[PDB]
This record gives sequence, structure tokens and C-alpha cells, in this order.
Amino acid sequence: LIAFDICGVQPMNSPTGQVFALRAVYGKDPVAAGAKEAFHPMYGPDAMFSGQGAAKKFPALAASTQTTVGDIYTHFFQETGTVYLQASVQVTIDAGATDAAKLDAEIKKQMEAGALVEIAEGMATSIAELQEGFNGSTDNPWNEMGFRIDKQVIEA
Amino acid sequence: KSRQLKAAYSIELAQDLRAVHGMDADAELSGILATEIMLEINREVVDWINYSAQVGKSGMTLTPGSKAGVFDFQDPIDIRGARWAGESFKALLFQIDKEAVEIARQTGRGEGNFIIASRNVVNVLASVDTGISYAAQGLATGFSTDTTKSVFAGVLGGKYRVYIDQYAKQDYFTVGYKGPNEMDAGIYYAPYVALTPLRGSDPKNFQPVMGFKTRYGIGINPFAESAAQAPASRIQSGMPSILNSLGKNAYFRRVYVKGI
Amino acid sequence: AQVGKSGMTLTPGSKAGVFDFQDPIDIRGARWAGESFKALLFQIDKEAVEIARQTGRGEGNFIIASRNVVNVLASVDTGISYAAQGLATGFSTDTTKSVFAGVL
Amino acid sequence: AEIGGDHGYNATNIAAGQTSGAVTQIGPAVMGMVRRAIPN
Repeated sequence: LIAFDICGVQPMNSPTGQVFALRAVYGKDPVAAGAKEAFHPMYGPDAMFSGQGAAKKFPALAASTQTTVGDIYTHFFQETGTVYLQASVQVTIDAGATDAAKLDAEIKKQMEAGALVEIAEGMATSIAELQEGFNGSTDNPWNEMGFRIDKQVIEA
Repeated sequence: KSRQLKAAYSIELAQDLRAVHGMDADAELSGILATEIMLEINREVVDWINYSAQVGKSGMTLTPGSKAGVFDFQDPIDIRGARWAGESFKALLFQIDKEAVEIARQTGRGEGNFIIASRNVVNVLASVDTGISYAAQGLATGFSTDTTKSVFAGVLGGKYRVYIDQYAKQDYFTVGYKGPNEMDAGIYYAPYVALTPLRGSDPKNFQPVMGFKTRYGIGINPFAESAAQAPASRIQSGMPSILNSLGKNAYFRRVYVKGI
Repeated sequence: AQVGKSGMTLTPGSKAGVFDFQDPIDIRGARWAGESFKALLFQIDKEAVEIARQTGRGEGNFIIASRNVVNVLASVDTGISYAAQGLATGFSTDTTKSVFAGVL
Repeated sequence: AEIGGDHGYNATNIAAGQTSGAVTQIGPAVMGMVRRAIPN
């Protein structure tokens, strides 16, 4: 038999213990639908989260969306995660892509076409300079991050 | 341009973390914010390279019978008549050098000497003898093929420094040139301010205040578009925009890959 | 175990979860066992990396497989070369003296 | 809040030491210089 060469053991300290997990998160609500794990390896990071991302709201990149040159549309792929793509051309994104898989495919096609390009940047200094209500400015919060710890339990 | 993020945590939560796990959570939250910032910076650089990089398998680098920008390992024109993988793989290496030659053609300073590629591309590169031989294939040995020990996979032929982009959206590879001076890079990051911490409390409820701010700036070599004997009005910005650099940077070319 | 031969480890013309050595897509156009069998080794490394990626820890460092898979591995040159096929001598294929074939 | 301000990533305004705020800037200093290579 193969005793343990391909398996961990952790027999006991006491019987039927528990394991904890630390997940780094962002978006101001650690436990929520739509919440994102900051360092999850299968998804890309929001490269502009602290930057231009924080500075504004972006149109979603979704089926039937009309691409406006120079703007940035956003998405999140089923794998590879965060998407920020600058519009290089005046095209639409497959109005029939009601299937998230189809939407991801159309986005990829537009990227292959050079229609959509990966982009990241910080924000203008003056935007940053007057965040948090400074000098009478409004609607200017900083983006936030943190962590949560959760767990799972066993029996023998 | 600048960046700003906060922790915005409650003291009671920190107190419980001490009680349960021995955690203060101050350093932990700070570390997360700083980590994210450093991550965002490195991505920005990579993304601008791809943004500004030209199309490989295009123009002087395109065989007329192909698809203008994608290398399909199953397509006879791209694989240059090659049979199965032991020959098809070699065909990509060929195309890479052709592109590296084009890089020198446009930069005037040297041939491409570094590649950023997907993990699948590297797995292929690492599976073959890249030198001149009759055929090649086996288990990868040539490069690290992982994504957790390093980002630097190894060097093709002792010539190109190959790194892995674990966040590539599908699968593509960029080849480019970095000369001995920093100004010979084409693309560059020029930091001014990094990771300045902010601290305090908010009297509304006196909960803790914590966060970071930065400011850097990036740029483009004055001759990077390599297609002009003069800039408009003798005065320009070295900063990217669509007009300034999308698909125009002489120091790099990229293609999509299929059939791996 | 997750279903392999899938996702970013699957080519467009294949079957999702199975590697068929008679299938020209799966064996990447190969003909002749000395070149065809080798295609699996390629697939294994691809999946080993996907493991590192998914876990954020490290790539595959072991394989457990049917005797028939092992016979294939044992009978070919798994190193990087032109082609090679012969008797299954690279790794143990026994049951009596082991459960461990060797290191691929 | 007192504002230093910035530029619009406008090369003219940068060269000119202008601002969106109240700071009077000196102007950009140096990032070195380049020249075309001669061939070969």
C-alpha cells in the first residue's frame, strides 16, 4: 500500500478539531455576495483600485455595450478576474452574449482584435490631494481593504 | 500620478483578533494595503508594456499566408510546414527571433533580449532544445514553469530573459529590448513617493484610522514610436495615451498564441 | 481531484477530461509511439503548473497512475530528445516489490 | 484645505511651472537626454 507519500496527516491534538483560514479582502464588505479576495491566485488584481479606479465609476463591459473610444470599461472574467480595458475602437459587445461564458469570449475577441486594451494608472495628484472632503470637495472616499478569518470543522 | 487606500477597521474587531488568534491586526491591515499597492504598480508597468507593444507576426514579421498577429501551433503556415509538436514547437522559436530582429530594426539600439509570456508558452519553451538540432521534445527542464517560486523562468538560448505573466488573460507573449542604460529601456517607472502611512482616529466614534499614499509617474523614451523626424511643436509628454503610444512602442512586440 | 485535461490545460479540439492516444489533437499531430506517447508528458507538465497556480503553493510533484500509464512512461525517453521508444525499463511497473514506480 | 495643485499632464503647463492650485513651480529639471544612434 502507499501509506502517506501523497497525503498530509495532522492526526490530532485532541480529536475532531477545526481549521481556520485567513482571506485578504477588499471592497468594504468582507463577507458579502460580490466581495473579492485580494490575493486569490486565479484572478487578477484591480491594478487601479487605489488609483484611477478609485477616482471614478466605470461603465460595465457587458453584452450589447457600445464601446466609446478613450473610455474604460470593466469586467471580471470567470478566471483571470479583474478587467479594465480601454476602448480603442467604436464597436459593440455581442448583444447575444447573455451567457457569461459568451461575454468573456467576446471580450477576449475584442482584446485579440486590439479593440480593447489592458490599462492601469494612478489618479491625478489634485484628485488625491483633495479626497475626504478636503477644501469642500465631495464624493471622494478612499478605497478600502482588510481581511477575514473563517473556518471548517471535522469529525472522525 | 498618485494612489490612496485605507484600512478603516474597528477596535473591537482588533481586540477579538488578539483574544482568538494572538493578532493585533494593525500591521496585518497595513501589510495588506502596502502589498496591494506594490502589486498594482507592477501590474501597471506590465500592462503599459502590452498596451504600447506592437503586433508581432505583422508587417515585416508576417508571412503573407497567416492571420496577422496570432501563432497557431496547429496551422501549417505558422508552423512552417512542421509536423507534430517536436517540429511545430521549433517554429515558434523561429518566429520569436524574427520579432527580436524587428525590435532592433526599430529601436536602433539592439535586439529583443527579454520575453514576458504565459505559463503555457514557457512550458513549451522549456520542453525543447532551443539550439539548432534535428527535432526536440520532452518533459520541461529548461525553465521554471511554476508561478510560486519565481517569475523569472530562465533564459532562451542564453539570450532572452523569460518571465511569466500569471495574469495573462488568455495566452500571448511579448518580446522586447532593454539596453544597458535605464534610458535605453523605452519604457520606465520613475517613483517619487512610496508607501507613506497615515494614522489617527475618527471622534465620531473614535474608531481607528489607517492608510497609505503614493506618487510615481512612468514614461516613454522620446524616440520610442520610431516613426517621426519631429514631435509636434518641439514639446511633448513622455506619458502614455492612446494617441501617444497604443501599439507604437519600438521596444516591444506581442502576439497571441493558440494550439498549445 | 479536479478534472484535468480541462480549462487552460485543454486545447480547442479536444474532449475535456480524457487523453486519447489515437486522437491527433491530443497527441499534437504525432505519429509513431516514440513521438506520440511523449505528448502525454507535455500534458502532465501543463496540469502540474495549473496546480501551482490554483493553490498558490507549488506545482505537481507526484503522479499516481494505472499500470498502463506507467508502462507508457517507463517505455519512452521522457527527457528532451528527437524520439525514443523501447522496453518498459525507466520505472518499476511491478506490484510485488513496490507501489512506487520511480521519479518521472 | 490648502492646495498645491498639479498640471493637466499638459507639457506646456509643465514646462511653464503652472498649477491647478496655488503653488508657483520652478519648472521641470532633468531626465537626461538621448540622441539617435549612427550605423554600421
